[PDB]
Amino acid sequence: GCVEVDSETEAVYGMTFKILCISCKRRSETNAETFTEWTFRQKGTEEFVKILRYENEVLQLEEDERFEGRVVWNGSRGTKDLQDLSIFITNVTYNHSGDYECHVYRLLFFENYEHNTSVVKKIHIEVVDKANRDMASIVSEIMMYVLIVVLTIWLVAEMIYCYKKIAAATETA
Amino acid sequence: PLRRISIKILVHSLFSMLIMCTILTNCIFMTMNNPPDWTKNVEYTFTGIYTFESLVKILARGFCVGEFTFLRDPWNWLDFVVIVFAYLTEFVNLGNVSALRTFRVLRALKTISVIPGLKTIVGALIQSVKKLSDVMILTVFCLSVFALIGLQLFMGNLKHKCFRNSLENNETLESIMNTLESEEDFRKYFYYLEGSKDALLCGFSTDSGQCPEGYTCVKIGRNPDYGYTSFDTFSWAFLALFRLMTQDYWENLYQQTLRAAGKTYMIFFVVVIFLGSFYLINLILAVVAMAYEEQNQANIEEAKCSPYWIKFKKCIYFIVMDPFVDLAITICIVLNTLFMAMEHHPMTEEFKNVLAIGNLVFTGIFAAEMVLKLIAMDPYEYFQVGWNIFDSLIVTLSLVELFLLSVLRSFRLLRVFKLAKSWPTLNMLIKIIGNSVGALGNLTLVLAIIVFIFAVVGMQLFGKSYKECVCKINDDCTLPRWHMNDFFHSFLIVFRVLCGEWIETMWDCMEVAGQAMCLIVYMMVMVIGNLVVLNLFLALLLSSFSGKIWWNIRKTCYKIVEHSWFESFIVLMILLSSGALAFEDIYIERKKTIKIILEYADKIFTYIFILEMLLKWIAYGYKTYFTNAWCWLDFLIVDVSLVTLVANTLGYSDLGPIKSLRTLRALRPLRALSRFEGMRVVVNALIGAIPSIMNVLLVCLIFWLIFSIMGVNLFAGKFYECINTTDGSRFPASQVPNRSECFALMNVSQNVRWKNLKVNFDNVGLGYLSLLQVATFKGWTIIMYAAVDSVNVDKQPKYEYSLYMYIYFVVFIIFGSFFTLNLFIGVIIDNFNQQKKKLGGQDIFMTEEQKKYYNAMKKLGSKKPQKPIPRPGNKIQGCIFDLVTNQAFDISIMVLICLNMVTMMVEKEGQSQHMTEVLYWINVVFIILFTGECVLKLISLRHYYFTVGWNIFDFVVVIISIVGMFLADLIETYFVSPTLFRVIRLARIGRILRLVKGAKGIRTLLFALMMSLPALFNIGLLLFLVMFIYAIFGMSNFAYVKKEDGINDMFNFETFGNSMICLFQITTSAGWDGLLAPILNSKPPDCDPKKVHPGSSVEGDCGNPSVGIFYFVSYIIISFLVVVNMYIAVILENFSVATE
Amino acid sequence: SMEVTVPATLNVLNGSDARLPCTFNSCYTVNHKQFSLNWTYQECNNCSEEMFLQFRMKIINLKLERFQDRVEFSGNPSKYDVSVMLRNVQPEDEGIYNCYIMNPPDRHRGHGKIHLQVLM
Ligand SMILES: CNC(=O)c1cccc(Nc2nccc(N3CC(Oc4ccc(F)cc4C)C3)n2)c1
Ligand SMILES: *[C@@H]1O[C@H](CO)[C@@H](O[C@@H]2O[C@H](CO)[C@@H](O)[C@H](O)[C@H]2NC(C)=O)[C@H](O)[C@H]1NC(C)=O
Ligand SMILES: *[C@@H]1O[C@H](CO)[C@@H](O[C@@H]2O[C@H](CO)[C@@H](O)[C@H](O)[C@H]2NC(C)=O)[C@H](O)[C@H]1NC(C)=O
Ligand SMILES: *[C@@H]1O[C@H](CO)[C@@H](O)[C@H](O)[C@H]1NC(C)=O
Ligand SMILES: *[C@@H]1O[C@H](CO)[C@@H](O)[C@H](O)[C@H]1NC(C)=O
Ligand SMILES: *[C@@H]1O[C@H](CO)[C@@H](O)[C@H](O)[C@H]1NC(C)=O
Ligand SMILES: *[C@@H]1O[C@H](CO)[C@@H](O)[C@H](O)[C@H]1NC(C)=O
Ligand SMILES: *[C@@H]1O[C@H](CO)[C@@H](O)[C@H](O)[C@H]1NC(C)=O
Ligand SMILES: *[C@@H]1O[C@H](CO)[C@@H](O)[C@H](O)[C@H]1NC(C)=O
Repeated sequence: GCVEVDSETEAVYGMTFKILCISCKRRSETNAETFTEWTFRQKGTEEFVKILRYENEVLQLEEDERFEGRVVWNGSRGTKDLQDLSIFITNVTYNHSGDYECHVYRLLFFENYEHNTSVVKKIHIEVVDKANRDMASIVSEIMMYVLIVVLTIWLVAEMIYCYKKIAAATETA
Repeated sequence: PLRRISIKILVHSLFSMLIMCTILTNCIFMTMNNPPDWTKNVEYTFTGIYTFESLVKILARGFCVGEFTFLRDPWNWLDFVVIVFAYLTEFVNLGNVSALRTFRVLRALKTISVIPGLKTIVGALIQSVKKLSDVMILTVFCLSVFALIGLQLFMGNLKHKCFRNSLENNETLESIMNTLESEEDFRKYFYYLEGSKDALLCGFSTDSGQCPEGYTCVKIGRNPDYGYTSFDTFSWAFLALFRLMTQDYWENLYQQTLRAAGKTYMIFFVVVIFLGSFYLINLILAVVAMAYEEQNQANIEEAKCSPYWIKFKKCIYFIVMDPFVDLAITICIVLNTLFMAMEHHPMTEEFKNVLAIGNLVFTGIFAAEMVLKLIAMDPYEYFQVGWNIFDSLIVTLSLVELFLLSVLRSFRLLRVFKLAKSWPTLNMLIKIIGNSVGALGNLTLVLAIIVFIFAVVGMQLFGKSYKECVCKINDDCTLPRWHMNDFFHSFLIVFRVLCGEWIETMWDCMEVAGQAMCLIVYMMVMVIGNLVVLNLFLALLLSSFSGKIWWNIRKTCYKIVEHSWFESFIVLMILLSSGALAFEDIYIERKKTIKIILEYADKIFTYIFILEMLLKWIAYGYKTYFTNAWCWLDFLIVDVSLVTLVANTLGYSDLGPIKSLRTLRALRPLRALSRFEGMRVVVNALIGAIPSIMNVLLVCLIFWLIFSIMGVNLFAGKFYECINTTDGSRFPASQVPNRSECFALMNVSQNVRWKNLKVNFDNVGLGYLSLLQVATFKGWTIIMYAAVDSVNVDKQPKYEYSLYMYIYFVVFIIFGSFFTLNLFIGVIIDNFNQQKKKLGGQDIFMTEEQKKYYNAMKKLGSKKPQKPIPRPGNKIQGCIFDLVTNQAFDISIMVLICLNMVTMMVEKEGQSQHMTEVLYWINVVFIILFTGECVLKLISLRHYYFTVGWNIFDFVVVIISIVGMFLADLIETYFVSPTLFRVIRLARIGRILRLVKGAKGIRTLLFALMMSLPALFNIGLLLFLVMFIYAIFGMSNFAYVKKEDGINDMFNFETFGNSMICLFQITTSAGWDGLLAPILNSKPPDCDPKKVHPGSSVEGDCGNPSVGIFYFVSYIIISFLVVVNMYIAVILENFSVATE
Repeated sequence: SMEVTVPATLNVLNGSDARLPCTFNSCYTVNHKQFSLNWTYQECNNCSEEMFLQFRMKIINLKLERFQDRVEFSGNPSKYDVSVMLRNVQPEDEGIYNCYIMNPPDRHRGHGKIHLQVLM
């Protein structure tokens, strides 16, 4: 089923980038009618501008020139119960750096009950020039190497110790 | 002179069989359920014969002495009360005419006294109940203790219902609840998950969940299952715990309680199952077995052209070739059965005529052998042989079909029983089936009489109400599948209650015809019927049973490998590498940090294990390495690990077999079998028993092959129906009568679909699966329903059109499940006893440490009375000493303990505040008087109070009760935690657990449990390792499968918690059909092969039927063998502690 | 027939209050829309029936002139009770009182009949 996974927080210049916003229902059997809207403010500004509004099946992009012709939908297709609102940036620029907001305007459907929910997922990405490897990844790699080498050194130490002891044992006879 | 003729006609087999035949006709008449008008005179002549026999024995016995020697007989009381009731019904009668009509069923109990031997059989049953007494007291005590536990924990949790949020008309919850009563308006305000009778349970905890958006959880309304499933009152808690102890639909209580309260109560259900259900059932079995076996031992020990014709005959006898043609006929029988087994529903006409010519050729061969052997064996000397007369019956029943139905064609299979004289295990099966109607024919007859009595009693009592209005238990206002309106359906219900399926029918029967009467009837059925079935089972079982620096390098490697430091390091790395698999679930694209850490610890672990393997090589030598099963296992696992490592690090390898071998990481826990001696010894026991397992499983495969070929002939392709996919309801069969019409319906509207059952008898493989479901009793009803609805191959099923294939399933259960699992258990206990006699007479599930603890613990069975205590010198202290020591004092203390038990019992959900506070204060005064007797016992025995375990337990429970009340105080003062409040209040049941101190019969069986705890811990280690491996396999494969039935957001294989919960459910075979049902589907529109699954890259929500069937069948079988292991452990330890 | 419990004869003093007690029993749980109760009076055995009280989603008292305002409902039907009260009974109240109960889903219709006699 759905798993709410957070978006990546570093786009690299001139390349592509997919901004995850996955907002799934508490019960997957319910049938909703969801559409989404995205708001975005550049780094160094205090506002929020609507950029694109996904609907039943069509994605309508606003007149913002920063995203003109370089964003395509990447969420659920043909569902009308979207449950996954992630847009794709093609040819990332240095202007795609700021705080995004993923508005999820869900409308669930029950027996005689039509609920109006609204989930706002906020994603902050920062455009860069070269992809920096994760600090967790690099420390885990160096610690794997340290673990391998230290266990090998402990092994060889115990090996040579028992070797000298059994050598003394066979010299005794 | 009238007494003379009276007694002379009394003592007569003619008179005896007259009475037997009239009561048999009366039993056939009792099943009418709506007798015609003319049967009044028939019942009149029945009661006339009864009165005539009664007055005959009166004339022969009493003769004006007051029928003294007559009524000194206990069996004539029955016929006396029967004629009393008959003449009362004939004369002025009560208004409860049907309630006295059901009293004439005792005429079927007259059979027990009329038929020989049945009096002795029921005498033996009554003698065995007198031994079951104490385990019945113990199971009452355990179900009451666990019912108080479940009450404290889940009081009112089952009332949770996801209620609306936006109530218009400015209404409130109470303003709704007072005004809404029909289920449709209940559904318009609560959740009601689209096809359920009850509303969806919700939860306040974070894991239980999960009210949908726009719905908040609140406990308002009735409990689920008409109100009968709850822990609200102590009586409902006791009923739900008896349901857990008999494991009747206990999986639904499991799922409901977990959904309402929280998944963390998996611990409560684990404890309840693995102690109450298993241990108490096996204690019932052990005491029944001991009683019956001592009965049997005491019983047996207290007992003890003519010359051309002759030339033709000699030539034929010479050509029969004694060493060869019998083997030719045996291989012909095997070929004929394996030729009948290749039949399926979709068959080409070529395959059809192939099978036709094949079976006609085979029956021709068998008829030829028949006629040759009759002419060679003289016909008199020929029929001298029972096997040959059976062959004659079979060949006649076969030739009756060549040029002249299905079941008659399904009788060639009995030929495969001819393999018996060559197959010793099949001979044992034949011997069991023959003893069932031989030495135990009277016990089987008593069982049949009991089932008939209960069937007709249930019918007479409840079949009126069922028709009065089913509209309580059914919305179409038609009879349910399991009712009691007919004798056949009432007998089906009684049979289903002989199996463990009483609760689902008890709910409906309660709703229609009163809780008190339905509880009495069903509990009598359960207790008496299961007692007699267990007696028959145990009877059959027991009756059948009885410089050369290279050498220095090798030595250093040897010391390194066998050092305890290195061994503990390897076990630690095994545990780490195993637990590192639990984190790889569908939520692994979150927590990317721990994802990376595990991805590198993977390489670390495989490096460590490669170094371990190379050290073991250099230390042992390839010879002793590759001649070690454990070393071979470790070597195979590290080989798979190394292949995956090199492939992924080399790249160009994420294709097919590589990603299919990555799944074999779930076998990494298997490296702990070699390390943990507790698991190693149980694996050795299973391995030693596996050959006899294979023999008996071969016999069972051949028997179930007979039954599955029969089932394929009966229901091959008849389970197809075209349900309406919106609600999933078969079409009325008046419109849409067959497949060609449903396809026109599917062209007209889109929501219809001609669908199969996915576990059916379409071929012998699916037949084996369906027989496994019917024999485990988990999933059998959905098969039986479509079977008895079957009409033809491409015909829409009609409701109970067959209705007598229920007989096919009854016969299969009785023979296959009952007899073959009897053979299973018997041969497995026999094998374990042979193994135990081989092992010097030692227990085969305990290591050396465990054997030492076992002996030091079995010493606690001391019979020596200790020195009581030295009395003090002080006068007042000596007075207090006798006051504490007096038996009146201790029995008064036990009486106060029972009164405390009752104080906790009268608690319930929804009580008034006055009731709550008076209960508070009664508990407080109980605690204060318990503490008072404790402290006065102390100031009497200051130094020697603590030298006794039960006195230590008394002090511990006093302390924990005091801290429980003080912690309630501190909670009301400082904290808010209802869950912790309940779990702390749980401590007062310690005072109740002190009842065991006086009841020696309960103390001995509890000591048996403590004796069996070590072996049970070893088997639990092995079972938990198997469950872990299967849980990782589940998380890898069966995550992302559809959530169809039995797999839901609460229970699934999505994460390690969910997967281990479903696996603990399945360990008791419960609901494995439901769990396997969404895995078995593929091939849209059963699923979607390319689904997006947001948050992950894996697509498709279909399961692989092959790996699903293998997974679930193998887990069923391995869990069966390990619970058989536990059952052997508890039986043997109870035998030991009972003898001493 | 439906299980309806009433006194076959009810003897009441002129001027006293007469509770006409009847018991109706059927399986299931009563439904307000579903449960309907009707009471009729007759001056004599062969005499035309006059409906004087009904239950149809609530009590309807027809206020027949022959009873003035002396009729009251006196029963909780959910309890299977449908009794009525005739206050300050008069000699002309003598006659036959019929209770008819039709309860869905029960198809059958219950009928209780009371002969009310007025003392002197
Ligand atoms: C009422 N008869 C049954 O239910 C039955 C008879 C024969 C075979 C099975 N099939 C099977 N396959 C795997 C494991 C397993 N387990 C569960 C325990 O067995 C039971 C059942 C019911 C009970 F009250 C107490 C125990 C110990 C051990 N059972 C089931
Ligand atoms: C399958 O069942 C559904 C209901 O479970 C049927 O849908 C109903 O159709 C009728 C007429 O088309 C409508 O008046 C109802 O309002 C519908 N009810 C619902 C709940 O949708 C459907 O017609 C059935 N399929 C067929 C082929 O009859
Ligand atoms: C399956 O059932 C249909 C429904 O009756 C049968 O239809 C036949 O052909 C038309 C279809 O409406 C009917 O007017 C005929 O009366 C039907 N024949 C008979 C003998 O009743 C059809 O024969 C059935 N069997 C199939 C299709 O094999
Ligand atoms: C990006 O931003 C800069 C300054 O904010 C602006 O000059 C430039 O036109 C923007 N890019 C596009 C494509 O409009
Ligand atoms: C996102 O859009 C790109 C097109 O720019 C496409 O290649 C990719 O498959 C899409 N991903 C999803 C998940 O829809
Ligand atoms: C991005 O666009 C620029 C011009 O706008 C172009 O030079 C460059 O090649 C593009 N890069 C990619 C990856 O499309
Ligand atoms: C509520 O639903 C309406 C349409 O029914 C929609 O226009 C509006 O945006 C929704 N608001 C929220 C907060 O969901
Ligand atoms: C509740 O609503 C009703 C009508 O919707 C209104 O008459 C009443 O005043 C309300 N009560 C309160 C306490 O607001
Ligand atoms: C429905 O009938 C038409 C003929 O009118 C046929 O072409 C089509 O394949 C049919 N479809 C189904 C689903 O039966």
